[PDB]
Amino acid sequence: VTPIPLPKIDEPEEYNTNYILFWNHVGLELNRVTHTVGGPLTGPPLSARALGMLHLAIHDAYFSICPPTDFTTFLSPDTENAAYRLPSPNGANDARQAVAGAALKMLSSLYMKPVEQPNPNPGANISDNAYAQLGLVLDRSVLEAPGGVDRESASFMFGEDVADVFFALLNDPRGASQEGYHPTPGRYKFDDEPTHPVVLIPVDPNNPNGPKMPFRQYHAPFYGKTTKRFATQSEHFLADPPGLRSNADETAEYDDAVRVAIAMGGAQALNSTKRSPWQTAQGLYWAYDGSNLIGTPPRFYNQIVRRIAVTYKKEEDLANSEVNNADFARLFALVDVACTDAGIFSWKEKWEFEFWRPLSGVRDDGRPDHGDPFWLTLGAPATNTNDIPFKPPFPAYPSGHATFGGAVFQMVRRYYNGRVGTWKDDEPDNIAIDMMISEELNGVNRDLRQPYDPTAPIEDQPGIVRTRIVRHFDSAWELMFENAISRIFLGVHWRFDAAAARDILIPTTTKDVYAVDNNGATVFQNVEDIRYTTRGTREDREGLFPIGGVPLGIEIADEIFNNGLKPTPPEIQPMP
Ligand SMILES: O=[P-]([O-])[O-]
Repeated sequence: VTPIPLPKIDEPEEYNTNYILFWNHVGLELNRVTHTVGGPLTGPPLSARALGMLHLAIHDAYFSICPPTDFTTFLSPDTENAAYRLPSPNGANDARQAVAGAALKMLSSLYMKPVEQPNPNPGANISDNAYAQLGLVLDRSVLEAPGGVDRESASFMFGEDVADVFFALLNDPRGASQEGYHPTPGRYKFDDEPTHPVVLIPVDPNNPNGPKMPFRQYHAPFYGKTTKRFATQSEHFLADPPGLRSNADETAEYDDAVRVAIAMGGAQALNSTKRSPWQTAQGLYWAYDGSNLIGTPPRFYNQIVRRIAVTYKKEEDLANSEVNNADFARLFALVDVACTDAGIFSWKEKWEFEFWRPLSGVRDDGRPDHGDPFWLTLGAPATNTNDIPFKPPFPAYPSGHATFGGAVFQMVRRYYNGRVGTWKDDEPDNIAIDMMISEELNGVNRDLRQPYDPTAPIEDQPGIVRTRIVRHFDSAWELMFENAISRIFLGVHWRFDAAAARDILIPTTTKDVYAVDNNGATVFQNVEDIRYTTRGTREDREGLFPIGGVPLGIEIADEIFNNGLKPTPPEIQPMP
């Protein structure tokens, strides 16, 4: 087992002298490694879930040893229901070791090879190498942990017991299963993406150079409807997308969404592409579409939140401050739980509606004055591989990115309001950051000329290097907005997958048709002016519902925070 050479992270080394940030970092390393080797917990919703689980375990371990005043542990040690009962410390008094035990046990439980009975799903089998690569990440982390790991300490053992409770309660090992799901083709209907209709996978994952079999992937079609939610207190729902159900009559909106999709999301060289070079950069910056050495969007959102956390920390000392430890333990629990539930509800809605992606909608439109049967997108970047850009293997509405960003950045806003500045709950903040680099645009990662070599550093492999782009942002509101519209620029989402067009685009005197510049490129409202307020109807449910991923994530974050981070009541979990 030759270890994957992981490239340098653009972050100050001082961050990992904090033990809360250190274990977050280990979680992110496992995220990017698992997406390089084909391990467990791949894909956006489940990778979010792993981080939520990590940070809940860290949170309750830490706050058992260091009791907070403004909130409580997520689980109570006094609960009668065994499944929800937090272990007691019984003399254990070392928070650093409690956190190490919780983090290590949780991450080992999540990423280790399952023992006996051969727990492996046919078509979703994981190689021995993949588990070994992840094991090495964990082993290396033990030696790097600031202040060390003492496995014999009572506090460490207490942390492990905390992890065991959370793992038993919240793990969903087969949550991403696709057994029995099949597309139902037709107008507006999700189906195999035409540039990647089938993939060849090894018959035996431990013989990768051996015989192959075709596979049609559908990412987690049952997860949203069946999995246990973390901290939400209701079910969340979106308006019918234009073209479907109660909004089947929104023809002007749908037709203009097609026009905008072509102009803003097409391949670089197409005569019909009106996107600017800067908008390409905005598209790629936020991608993290499961690529080698990069992982999934929750990894990027955590990288950003680490910078926010250190920028706005209350004490200078990252190593020896209980104020900083408590601050980070609480923030990352709030953020990664919100990211988890955002994954659940975005997936639930995605598979409820089964709305097609722009590539298929544009190609299969069927009307000469609207469609283009030969259109190509900029696409989800296939970074650190020789593969062509793609369409993520799940339905369009709402965008996962949009929802995750809504939840993560609204949570950051609720947490820091009063501290960094003051704003109304739904208005722009001043949580600015600088020197923020995306691994999609870092001067190191690349579009390779040949298949990725997992035994060599990325810099030693021929390819076209991604330009290094160092960013500043004014606010979490800006982060949330740009993250959402990035997907329009890639051509992987409709405008309404992000938010109501009315809330992000500039209107004209024609209803549902939005402004373009002299070249036909879409104009956006200024960040300071953006309000996610525009609602729509549902065929199956009375009332007014948000449109697209951003307001879905916002509402999830607000509900979680308003309830002080407490578990979803057992009685409202899915049962069926
Ligand atoms: O759901 P999406 O942002 O590819």
